[PDB]
Amino acid sequence: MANAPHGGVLKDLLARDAPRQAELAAEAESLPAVTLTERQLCDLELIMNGGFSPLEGFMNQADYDRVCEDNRLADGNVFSMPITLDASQEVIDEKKLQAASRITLRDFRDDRNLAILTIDDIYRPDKTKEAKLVFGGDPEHPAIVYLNNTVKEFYIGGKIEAVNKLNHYDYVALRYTPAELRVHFDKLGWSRVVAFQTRNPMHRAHRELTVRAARSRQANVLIHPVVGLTKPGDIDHFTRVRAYQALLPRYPNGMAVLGLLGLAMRMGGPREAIWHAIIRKNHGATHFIVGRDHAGPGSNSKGEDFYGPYDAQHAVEKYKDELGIEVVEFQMVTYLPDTDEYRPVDQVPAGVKTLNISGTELRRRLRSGAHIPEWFSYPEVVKILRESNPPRATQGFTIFLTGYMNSGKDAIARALQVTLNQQGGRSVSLLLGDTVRHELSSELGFTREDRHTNIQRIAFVATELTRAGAAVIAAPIAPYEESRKFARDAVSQAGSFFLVHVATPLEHCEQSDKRGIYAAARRGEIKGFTGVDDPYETPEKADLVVDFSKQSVRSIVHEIILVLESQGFLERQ
Amino acid sequence: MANAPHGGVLKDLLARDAPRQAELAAEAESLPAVTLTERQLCDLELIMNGGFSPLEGFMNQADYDRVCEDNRLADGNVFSMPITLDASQEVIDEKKLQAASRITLRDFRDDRNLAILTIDDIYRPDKTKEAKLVFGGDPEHPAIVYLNNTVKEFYIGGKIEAVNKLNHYDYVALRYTPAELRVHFDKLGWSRVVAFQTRNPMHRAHRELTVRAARSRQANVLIHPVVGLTKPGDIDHFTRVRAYQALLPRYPNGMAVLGLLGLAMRMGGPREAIWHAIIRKNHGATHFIVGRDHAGPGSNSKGEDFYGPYDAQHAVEKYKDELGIEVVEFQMVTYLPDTDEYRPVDQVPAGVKTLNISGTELRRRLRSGAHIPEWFSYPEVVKILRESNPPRATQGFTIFLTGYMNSGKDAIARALQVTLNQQGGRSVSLLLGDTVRHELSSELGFTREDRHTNIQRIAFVATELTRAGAAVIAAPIAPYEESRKFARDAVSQAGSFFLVHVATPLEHCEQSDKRGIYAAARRGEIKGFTGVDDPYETPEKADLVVDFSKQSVRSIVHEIILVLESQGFLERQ
Amino acid sequence: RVVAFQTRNPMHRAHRELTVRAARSRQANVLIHPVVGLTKPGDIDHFTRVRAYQALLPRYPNGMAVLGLLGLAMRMGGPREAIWHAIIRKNHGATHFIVGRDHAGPGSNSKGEDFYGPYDAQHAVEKYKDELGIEVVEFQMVTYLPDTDEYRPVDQVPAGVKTLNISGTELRRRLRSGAHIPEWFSYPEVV
Ligand SMILES: Nc1ncnc2c1ncn2[C@@H]1O[C@H](COP(=O)(O)OS(=O)(=O)O)[C@@H](OP(=O)(O)O)[C@H]1O
Ligand SMILES: Nc1ncnc2c1ncn2[C@@H]1O[C@H](COP(=O)(O)OS(=O)(=O)O)[C@@H](OP(=O)(O)O)[C@H]1O
Repeated sequence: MANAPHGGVLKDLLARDAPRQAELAAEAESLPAVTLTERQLCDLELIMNGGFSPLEGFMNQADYDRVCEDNRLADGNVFSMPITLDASQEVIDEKKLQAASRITLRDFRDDRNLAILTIDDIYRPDKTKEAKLVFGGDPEHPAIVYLNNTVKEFYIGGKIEAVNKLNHYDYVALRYTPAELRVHFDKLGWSRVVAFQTRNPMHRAHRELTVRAARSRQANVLIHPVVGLTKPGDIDHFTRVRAYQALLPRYPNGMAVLGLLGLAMRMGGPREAIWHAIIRKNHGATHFIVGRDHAGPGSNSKGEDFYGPYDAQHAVEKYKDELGIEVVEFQMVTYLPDTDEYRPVDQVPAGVKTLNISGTELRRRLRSGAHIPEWFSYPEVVKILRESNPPRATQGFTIFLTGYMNSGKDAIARALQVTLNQQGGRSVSLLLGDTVRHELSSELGFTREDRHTNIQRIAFVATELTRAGAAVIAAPIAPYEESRKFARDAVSQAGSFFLVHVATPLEHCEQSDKRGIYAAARRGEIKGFTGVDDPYETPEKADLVVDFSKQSVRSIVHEIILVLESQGFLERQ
Repeated sequence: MANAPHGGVLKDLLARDAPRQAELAAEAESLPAVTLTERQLCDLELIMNGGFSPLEGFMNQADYDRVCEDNRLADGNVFSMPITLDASQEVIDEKKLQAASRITLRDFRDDRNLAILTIDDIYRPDKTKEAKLVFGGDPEHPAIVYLNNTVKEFYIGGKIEAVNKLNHYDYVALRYTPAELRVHFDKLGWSRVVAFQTRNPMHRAHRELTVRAARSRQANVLIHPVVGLTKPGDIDHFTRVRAYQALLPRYPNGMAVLGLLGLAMRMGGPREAIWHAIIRKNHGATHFIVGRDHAGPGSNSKGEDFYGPYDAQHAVEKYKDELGIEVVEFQMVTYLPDTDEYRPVDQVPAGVKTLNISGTELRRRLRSGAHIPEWFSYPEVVKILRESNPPRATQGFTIFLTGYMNSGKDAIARALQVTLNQQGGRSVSLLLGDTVRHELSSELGFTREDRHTNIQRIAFVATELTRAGAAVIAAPIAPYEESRKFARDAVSQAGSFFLVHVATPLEHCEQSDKRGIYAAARRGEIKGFTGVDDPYETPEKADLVVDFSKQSVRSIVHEIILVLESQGFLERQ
Repeated sequence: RVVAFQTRNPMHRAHRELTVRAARSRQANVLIHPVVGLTKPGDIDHFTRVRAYQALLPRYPNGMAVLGLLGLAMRMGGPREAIWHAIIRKNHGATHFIVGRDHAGPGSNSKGEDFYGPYDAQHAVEKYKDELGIEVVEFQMVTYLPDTDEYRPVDQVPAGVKTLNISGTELRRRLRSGAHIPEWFSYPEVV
């Protein structure tokens, strides 16, 4: 086999309870139901699949206490991370929860019944104690700011009975239970396996690092990246995974397996590192790389590191032998251009080439689109990591016109459309004031509130189109700063926004009115008409100001085109 | 200059009335304005800029009749096609229109004042005589059916005065007036110039007709394709011009010029031809190519060809000498594979290679994406002509789910999103029932009418996104066939639509309801709730039927993915 | 729904277009299930064959197929083997099974007699099909249309397109000689 489960027996509860599936499923229907948070879900998944072996439920007091203070569960097995389910008095009463109560753990994403937990105790934990003992104490620590702003007042210990495994629709082939991974290592004659934990990109150095370990420890590699619960439309998450997959064939043929790991990290440094060692051991890895600042939060508001570069490694080594897993401490190497190789911080003769790119500099570049050294990260991988920060020539954008009724914005807008359909870089969506009123706001009025709603409605549609990479041209009146500000923020989430104030003077608008709407509004036939009986909050930081009285349309369209051209949006075909 | 104008003087009314622009301008601010149609604006453009010399206003009765019988204008000059403005008695009176009346001719696209027509008469045309001798007759003919259905009872003759150029925002570099083209031919020393008339794609044999025709008449080439007024989002149009532009570099360097002619064709065969010949002569061409069925409407109901394959070429030679311009009747050649050349319907030895693709076959192919012979049409040109019939792997599409409240469609929808965001071919827009209700229909109700409006609202947004190439997933209840049919038609205009009926049985939906909405609706706390007090018109031709009681979501999402995959939409990366 | 394909041969473009069409029409995925007997440690021919199959795998729509080896000792018992085959794939979880002309066929005796007719396999698996609980997918192998750059049934071809179809005896012949092979016939990396 690979490495034995932590505690000697894999707590594969889904396998254990499979035979009763349908009955637990039936009863899971009636029981009082607690709907889990994202953290309790990620935990439940590893509890159920034996990832937290020997653990087999959410921690009760005898486990939790000896874990918070001794890094051990009651039975004596090493375990450095509190795994608990929390509730408030309201719900504990509200649902009659108490020792012996059987409850249903529900998935907040799709409402599935995942498990049935038979209660042990319902204690009120000392969070001040937990934060200091488990995460260091700093009020700024992520897991602490969480333990005090989300975790409820009480913990509910209790063994778990698995009914259904969580449903994930992204990358099922890359999701491996500890059993699947163990079977896999076994089919291929695998014995020693070095697991690599990460929550980041993965470049050349990472590739050279894992390979060297594998080769020196005469072993195979498990690339085990961490993911939390997937956000249906979180493209960043898909980009990340594709990055990893892209990197897979740069590894010696047959040496590695890529596997996603559903873990809700605390960023509890040393303590998480030990936890991690356990989880990989359960997953069948025999070796675990531990890095500098492993699972590290970084530094507080006033530059204090929450942990030192080496505490992780010092922790996992202290327990290493007991746990039965080998640690592989990495001494990351650099690049030697003249050489075309990589070597330890020492295997480099004085004066070779200190070629090493910065992470802050890499992000910086990925953002700017500034070429990245192929010696630093493979092409196909970088090609994918960039997609989450696309080139302006690809981004959709919204041109949001605003100004009095009949200020010429409609004509300007139509001409901008023909102009942009000629440059042909994207599809163009036109949302004229009236079209919007007819299609999406036919039953709204003109009160401050109603107009605001109408604009939020244009922003929403514009924001979806901007996200699809379209060029959206909107020409509502948008009399209020509050509205326009809203539209700008809504759309910015998906691409760029430009406010063009068609500042044509009112008098000009009225005089040229050939529909008598200003006339009717003047004589009360229309209530609170903008400019007449309702205000027009003149824009203050418009991206472009124009006057249909002073400039022709092609000239105006062209000023708009110039702004877009100057920001890289139009890099033509 | 090239060939002298028609009649002898270029009717550059715009140039003329230019020193009086502002004056005639302000005078049009008050005169009784009339908005012209597209056929009228296109006739107005060539009148105000001389394209129609000697003609200089819409033909009053004198001009109009001698043309219908003698093919001549009043003053004796040849002119085979009527240029008349029209109106109905309601408007003749409404504004008080009689000879000596000064009307303002308005542009519908932007309400710009273009010309001031000072009447000469207001007669009522024998739309029967005209349509018979002028357009050949047959009750089918496109111009006839326009004449009878669209042309008003009476025509308004009167010379014209130019007040504004007429704003086009596309391809200004390709838009030439007869003056502009004359100046260009003059700067280049161009004497003899051969013009080409087309309303079609222009492939390779064309580049062979033109070059061969010009090199033998020792001349240069004016590629003069036609265009009516531009519908701001008539992508096909930009595609066409782009095709023409890509073809330009396939010409012996400097041999040809590309010019767009804003002419409204009447598809009036032999007579339109002769009209064309004058238009080009006014534009400075010394020669004109006249083809088989030039300006032909093809066939009629029973299959009768309105004109003979040579009624056009032979019609122009009758007046050829008088007009001044010379005719270059083309004898289109074929392709010789073995040879790698093209030659007349006779210059081909018995048994070479009758390689000639069909037009009906080419459209057919362009549609299907079936490769097209480079000997037939250049690559870069065909690459563009296809963009108006994109590959399914590029088209956006809408997956429109429908079924009872809580039928599982929401969960299906979310998983379809994750699934589609993993395949990453397009951006994905999720329009869940509630999101839609909150963002676009927050103030609609649930009456037959209201729900219908809500769906039309989803269709609109979905149709814009489908057009931008997005994957749209909508999960409203959509209880009515009328609604769903509407959405299907709205979206089909921009891409594909799939109706997925989440046919989960009501009982199942109620039993599983964990929000008590079915409960409340049962006891009257909610009026006309679908399934309870309001009907659910079960779909009949759903693209896919699913049951959330019988199938898991991944299995359901996968059936949906299979349909998409099978229709070429997912051709992955 | 999963359509299994049984073979003991190479696998080219036509085979690729065939399996795909079935999958698409029956709204299903594909199981490429080639047959292998016990491996001869140094039988390079066997490694070549499998690599051929693997090479062909990415020419299949992303996500549509799975390649799986099947340890079967065939008898070349035509009709009867075909039924047997249907059973084995059904056990393997396939819901559909393609049955070809001369499925698991020995060919013809010393004096030109076919041991079975082109269609007996299909007639056998259909006779039992419903009882067994597996759907048969009879293939109507298509040809190639050069002018078109497509493939179509022995009928979907207008009179005079291009009867472009390479022979198996001619393919072996070529593979041997090293004489170029039409990319429209078999993918490059596979050949
Ligand atoms: N009280 C009042 N105030 C302002 N505008 C009014 C009002 N009542 C009607 N209209 C007519 O509706 C169009 C203005 O719509 P908008 O969508 O621009 O309004 S807003 O931006 O939400 O404030 C525009 O008409 P269209 O030309 O049909 O768009 C206005 O003339
Ligand atoms: N009379 C009536 N009929 C149907 N549904 C009703 C009704 N009244 C309210 N609701 C709640 O609104 C959601 C259903 O809205 P839909 O937009 O899907 O319905 S429709 O397609 O417009 O007919 C859905 O709620 P959410 O799922 O919370 O959005 C319904 O429970």
